Amino acid sequence: EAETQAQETQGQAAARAAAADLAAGQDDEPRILEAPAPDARRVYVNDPAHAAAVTQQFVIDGEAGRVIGMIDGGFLPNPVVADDGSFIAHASTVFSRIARGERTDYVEVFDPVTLLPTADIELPDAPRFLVGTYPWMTSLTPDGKTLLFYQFSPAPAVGVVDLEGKAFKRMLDVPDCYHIFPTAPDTFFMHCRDGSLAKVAFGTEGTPEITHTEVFHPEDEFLINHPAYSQKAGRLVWPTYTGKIHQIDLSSGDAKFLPAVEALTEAERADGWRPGGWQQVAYHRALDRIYLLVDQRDEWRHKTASRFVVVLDAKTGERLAKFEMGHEIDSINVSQDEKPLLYALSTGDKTLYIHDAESGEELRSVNQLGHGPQVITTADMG
Amino acid sequence: EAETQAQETQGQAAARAAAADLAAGQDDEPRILEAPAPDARRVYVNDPAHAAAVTQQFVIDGEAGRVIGMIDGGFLPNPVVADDGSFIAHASTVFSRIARGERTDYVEVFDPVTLLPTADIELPDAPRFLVGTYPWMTSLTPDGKTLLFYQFSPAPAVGVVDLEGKAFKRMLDVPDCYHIFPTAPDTFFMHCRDGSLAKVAFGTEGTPEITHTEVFHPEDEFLINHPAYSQKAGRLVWPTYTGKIHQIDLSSGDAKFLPAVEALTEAERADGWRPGGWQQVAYHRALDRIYLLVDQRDEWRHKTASRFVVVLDAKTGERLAKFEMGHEIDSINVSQDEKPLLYALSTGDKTLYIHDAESGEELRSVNQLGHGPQVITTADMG
Amino acid sequence: TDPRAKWVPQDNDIQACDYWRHCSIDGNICDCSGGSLTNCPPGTKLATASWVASCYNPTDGQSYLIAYRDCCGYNVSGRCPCLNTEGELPVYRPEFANDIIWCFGAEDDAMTYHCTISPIVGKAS
Amino acid sequence: TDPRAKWVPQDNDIQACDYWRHCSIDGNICDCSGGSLTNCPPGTKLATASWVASCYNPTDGQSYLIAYRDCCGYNVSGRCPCLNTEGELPVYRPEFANDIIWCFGAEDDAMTYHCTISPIVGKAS
Amino acid sequence: APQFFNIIDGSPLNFDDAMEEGRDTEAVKHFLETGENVYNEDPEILPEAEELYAGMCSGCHGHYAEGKIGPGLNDAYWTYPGNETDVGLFSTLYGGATGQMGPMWGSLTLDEMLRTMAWVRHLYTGDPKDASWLTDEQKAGFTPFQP
Amino acid sequence: APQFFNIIDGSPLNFDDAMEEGRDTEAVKHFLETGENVYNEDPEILPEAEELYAGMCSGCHGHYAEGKIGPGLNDAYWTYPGNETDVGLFSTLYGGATGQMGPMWGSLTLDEMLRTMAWVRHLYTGDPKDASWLTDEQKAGFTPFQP
Amino acid sequence: DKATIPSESPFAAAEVADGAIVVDIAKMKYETPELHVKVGDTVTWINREAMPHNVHFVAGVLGEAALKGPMMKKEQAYSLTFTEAGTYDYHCTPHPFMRGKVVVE
Amino acid sequence: DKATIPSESPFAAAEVADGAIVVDIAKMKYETPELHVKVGDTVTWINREAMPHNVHFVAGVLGEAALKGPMMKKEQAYSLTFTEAGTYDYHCTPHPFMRGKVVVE
Ligand code: HEC
Ligand code: HEC
Ligand SMILES: [Cu+2]
Ligand SMILES: [Cu+2]
Ligand code: NA
Ligand code: NA
Repeated sequence: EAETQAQETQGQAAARAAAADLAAGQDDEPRILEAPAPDARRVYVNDPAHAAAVTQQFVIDGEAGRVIGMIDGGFLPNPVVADDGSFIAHASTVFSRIARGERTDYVEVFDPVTLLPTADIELPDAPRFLVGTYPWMTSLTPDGKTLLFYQFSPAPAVGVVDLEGKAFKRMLDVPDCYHIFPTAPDTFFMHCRDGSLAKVAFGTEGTPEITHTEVFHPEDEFLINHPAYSQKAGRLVWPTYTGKIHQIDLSSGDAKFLPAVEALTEAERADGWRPGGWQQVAYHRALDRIYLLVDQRDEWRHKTASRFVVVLDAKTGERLAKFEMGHEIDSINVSQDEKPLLYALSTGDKTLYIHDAESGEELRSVNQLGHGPQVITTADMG
Repeated sequence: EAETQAQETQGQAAARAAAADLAAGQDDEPRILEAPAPDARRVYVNDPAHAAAVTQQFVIDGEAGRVIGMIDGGFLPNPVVADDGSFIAHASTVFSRIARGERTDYVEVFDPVTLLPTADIELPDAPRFLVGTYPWMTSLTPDGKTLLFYQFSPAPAVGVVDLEGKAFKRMLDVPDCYHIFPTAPDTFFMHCRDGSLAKVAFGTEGTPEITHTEVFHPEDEFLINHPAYSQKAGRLVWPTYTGKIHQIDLSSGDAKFLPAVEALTEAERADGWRPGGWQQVAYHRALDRIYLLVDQRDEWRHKTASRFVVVLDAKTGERLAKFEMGHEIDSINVSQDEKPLLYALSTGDKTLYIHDAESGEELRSVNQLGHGPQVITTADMG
Repeated sequence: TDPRAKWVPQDNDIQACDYWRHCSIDGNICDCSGGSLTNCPPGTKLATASWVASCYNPTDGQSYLIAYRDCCGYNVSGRCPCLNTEGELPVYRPEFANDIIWCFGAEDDAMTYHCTISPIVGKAS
Repeated sequence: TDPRAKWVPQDNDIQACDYWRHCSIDGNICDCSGGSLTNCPPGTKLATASWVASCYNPTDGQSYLIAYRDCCGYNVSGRCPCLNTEGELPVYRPEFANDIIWCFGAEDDAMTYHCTISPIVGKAS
Repeated sequence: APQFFNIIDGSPLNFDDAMEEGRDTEAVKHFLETGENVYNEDPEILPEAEELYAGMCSGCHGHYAEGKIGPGLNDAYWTYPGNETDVGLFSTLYGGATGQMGPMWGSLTLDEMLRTMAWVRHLYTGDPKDASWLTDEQKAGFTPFQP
Repeated sequence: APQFFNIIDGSPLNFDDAMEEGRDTEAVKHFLETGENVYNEDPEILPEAEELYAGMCSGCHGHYAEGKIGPGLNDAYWTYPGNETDVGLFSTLYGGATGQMGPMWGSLTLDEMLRTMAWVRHLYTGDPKDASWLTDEQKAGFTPFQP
Repeated sequence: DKATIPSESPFAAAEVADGAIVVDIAKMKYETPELHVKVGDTVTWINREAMPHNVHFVAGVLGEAALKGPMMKKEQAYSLTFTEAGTYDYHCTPHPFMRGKVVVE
Repeated sequence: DKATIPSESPFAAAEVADGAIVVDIAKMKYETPELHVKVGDTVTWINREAMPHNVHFVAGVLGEAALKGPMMKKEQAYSLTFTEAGTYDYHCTPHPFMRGKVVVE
């Protein structure tokens, strides 16, 4: 059993302080703590536990490198986090006999401080798409009043969940498209098999109006299952296996395809550099930058950890830096504030490494984060 | 990536067949396998997973050191095994929302070959005693028609489950006693806080008939939570923190305390030897021998792993042997056949070391047995 | 070994992740929890649909199509985990995506992942 | 370190298993999942009853009675596990047994183990 | 000259049923003699071929012959192997198949057929190297069809 | 000599209210002078002592001083801490406590008190090492009580 | 029910009579997407490629329950006899983008 | 229904009414096992040792549901005004061997 360089610190502080209360005759009177109010440095870490029947999410304060809370989950749950910090939620699945018996799909909403559930909305006929956790396979509408989740079989569709009214609304028939990127209270985009993008506008009832954009990528260009999407800035960052980055601007309510950019240098792609991992890309709104997990690897090792992370100018495509992470990282993300934190998560070390986004230096870390932690989620506040 | 010699050979032999099969023109036609018929060398390892919401039980062929199956479980379940190999079952617990929500205690019964549940008997008012897994806190009557489980709150009780008619019967009122050791279809003894054994004959109705035995151990003698009990030989082998053993013959339907024996020698006890672990004792009925996990340790580290196993004549208390296991073993047990196997489970390595009970030599092993396996269970056949 | 290095198949141990039929397996090798290279373990449910991949067999130099069907209705075996992705395509090309829980068609509608088998369903390119 | 060696308490890090108030703790240290040395983490339920133990404080040389109450209604934290048994007695002496799930009295009848706190409830012998 | 039989009953195809108008064209002459369709990937011909298909085949075989009421005609798999050649494809159109698919000699002339055939082969979505009815110069020039 | 005060209001105990029978016993004297009860664990007294406690206390305090209608008297805990010594215990019986526990100087003689007290001590279930009201020799031959 | 199943498991395509109603499956598609037949006819699907394919009709289409057809390996066939007029849509279980319909008149 | 709680949570022993019915707790036991009270009285348990204790009445005794009183630390109290007349058996939650009784006449 090891303690992180930040763990000892917090441990001694607690000691020193307890020892003091003791010495001053202050009696211990146990109660149920509340977590610190969500802020820019808060970071959620979801553990799909290698597709285990029950899962866990860790609420972490990225500033001090401390676990301030946790929330239990079911089979491969989809987590979401309100950017304003007013609430968190997830689409989960449980069964009546551990992994067998009656299946029950549902959405739960939690209070970011008490971490108590404020809502438990059941989803009719197990509509959830059971797949390795893809952040955008369940997303929130800009006003945080609706929850949208994908359905793969028996056919493509998305269910509408009224969080404000706490009830399942309906399933939306959609083309053979995947993922969900909400751009408005009644609008969201999808990625389709033909290479186009799908715009879905839905009312309270009736067939939704669907329209496709131009095909923005060749049939032999593969867009990773973990693209970065900044709802506020309506920016959609979608990398390919080779590191090529397609950017889509959804601010205008319609898809505007920005000039593609290559995240890896000509020289790098020559020596075999390629992106790889789980959450391979992160996008910092305010700074308008891209961060890509990369490393030297064969072309079919796209899900293996990487020890480097390169930063580039979203607009120009100018290389800005290349950090050596020092560990096998599977997923990264960043805090959306002033001097952002570069989060680097290792599914192997079940550890979350917190770095200075600017320097790329490791500031602290947090371990024992489940059995196979994979998804990092932050809130874009302010 | 780490495979034991046994699973490497199995793996190799398996490759051999699939290769020759392909080359010989055989087609793959996937099906659901049946486990090999229960036998003496069949061993069961239950993983409480350090008190997790969901647990797993591994069904192993000790002879080949191969996993022939598994059974899923709820919170800290209690596992039983019909000695004749006709069936296996357990008392489990589950909640409507992972570790929270409506609780449901139940008993499942499984076909020893198809592992398919054959009975799912619910228990009223969450009566199960939630504690570290103690084999004899849930027991099967000699006929295999009734399962008996313990209750600690609101008051000591032992529930009666009619396996045959697949239904819960009633909750019997018992004194401050713990553990259940069935001796007859309607009789089991319990250990009481006052140092006496208690006989509890019960019927289809009416308050049970209770009677106490003489106090058999002083108040400063501590009997471990994991005594060894052979329902066939009516033998109850109960160690203490110091290794002193209390055997109680119940074969006559009535307690009969035998000559207390000291598992550790005078020399050893002096040099700080003491038993320690989880399932510290094992008893071979046929050879009528006692196996005990021991090592040098401070008197309050009675739950840490031990590296030695001593064997003594249950009758003469004579020292038969002392083996150096070569690992941090937390639990042991043996097959009951002619030449028994000595199972040595390590919670730390989530590994089961299978030795020769005569020479104490390690024959084979099986790793990856959950997150913290603690209980070994074998059936006495014939 | 190096996780990023090219995948080198072998045909001598089906419990190792570098076994040739596992070139695109995700999860656990059934043969490690009571099943076999191509059969589900006792008590689990066998899925009909699945993802596939063309795996090269170093023994005969031919490539076969492996149908990675899942054994379901049980919690992850937790024994012998592997994750290979030879020719694995993003979810919008499901026929080759292995992050999906391929339990469709399994008896009793089992949808929980336990382990995956590596049966050959034909020759490939 | 040696698991069988005598327990040597320290009073400088509550997240280590050798911290003095943990002399008979079983499970996980709450301070590692959102709680504190003596408080449950957000969302969990605080038990009232519990097992106890007389732990020696190397700082002032006094011994205090620690009431190991459990924080419940959550799956095991899995962070900072410890198992100490100074003065721990078999289950037939419950008042000092730590294999028992001490969740009785917790709000909402929570009976699942998450972590344990180490509050002082008095001086001992 | 390549044998011209009805792809189903094997009976020789009777050309006396062919419209008298359009048997003369050099293409028909060259086709019947060498089983080759000089119109395959002929830019000058493609415009009318696409239209000839539109009024005659789309209804049952799809706008891009991806298939609809009748089997798709744009990939490498043929219900009738012979259709992998122009003599076979021609035989199918002229004599018909089963069900809805009947002979076309009453509605199309020999030349018009070869042209429609040229449009069909143009809808091929496989890789050029697979178009075993094409000639190098046509292969390298032809690119898998896409709407 | 010892301080004989009412365990409640602090006032000195007035021994002039003590019956005249049994104020002379070598035990009553030794006790008033030293504060030691020579009857503790006294084989030649216990039998009778037990009888005293039997019909004089067992009604409220239990058949074994374990407690019943009244508090327990067979353990290290004492609501009136002084009762851990015979001087305090004496003052309790003589001067009274509260409720149905009033001054015994009317029903018991100074000697019958020391005898009854001796039996109450004999019923102690605690550890000899703790019996602070006993000499070393007596601690050596003392065995915690058990019916 | 709207249909009866001749064979529960896939069978060798070479066993299909020439002339039988057939829908080939190849290149990730049902060659005849909108097959039209008459009441009583029996439709036989045949997988022509290595990629496994089945036919899947959701519940309420061909009867109370959904018909989750078995996967056909290359050169394997599956049949269904339609006993009632109507339009029955279907898809491939693992490949939802693959669709087709049978028109029984 | 058959009693009330003057104070939800345990209070310092200091505030205990002089002359008020009291049942001290120590050495692992309710020093007064068979307390006898009359209708209206307010029994007040007070802990005297470090080991935390409490009073626990199963369901059906002092009402429909069980009364799992709070754990009293050293020198803490907890009162219960017995409304109805009759015998009321209780025990300590974590210590099933610690029994008590309060007969109300
Ligand atoms: C509906 C009345 C049709 C029209 C108009 C055309 N075709 Fe057709 N075609 C139809 C059917 C029902 C079938 C299936 C026949 C069978 O026995 O399965 C066909 C088949 C063909 C083929 C064979 C393809 C194969 O896989 O081998 C070819 C080459 C073909 N049809 C060509 C064709 C052309 C060029 C047409 C326009 C002039 C045309 N068809 C029209 C039904 C109908
Ligand atoms: C019922 C009428 C009683 C009889 C007969 C005896 N005792 Fe008692 N005793 C009684 C009560 C109600 C109390 C509680 C007093 C209080 O306010 O706490 C007591 C207390 C004592 C004590 C004090 C013990 C303590 O808790 O410190 C002692 C030493 C004692 N009683 C002794 C005693 C003896 C020796 C008796 C027989 C002669 C006897 N009691 C009788 C009620 C009654
Ligand atoms: Cu398909
Ligand atoms: Cu108690
Ligand atoms: Na075709
Ligand atoms: Na007392």
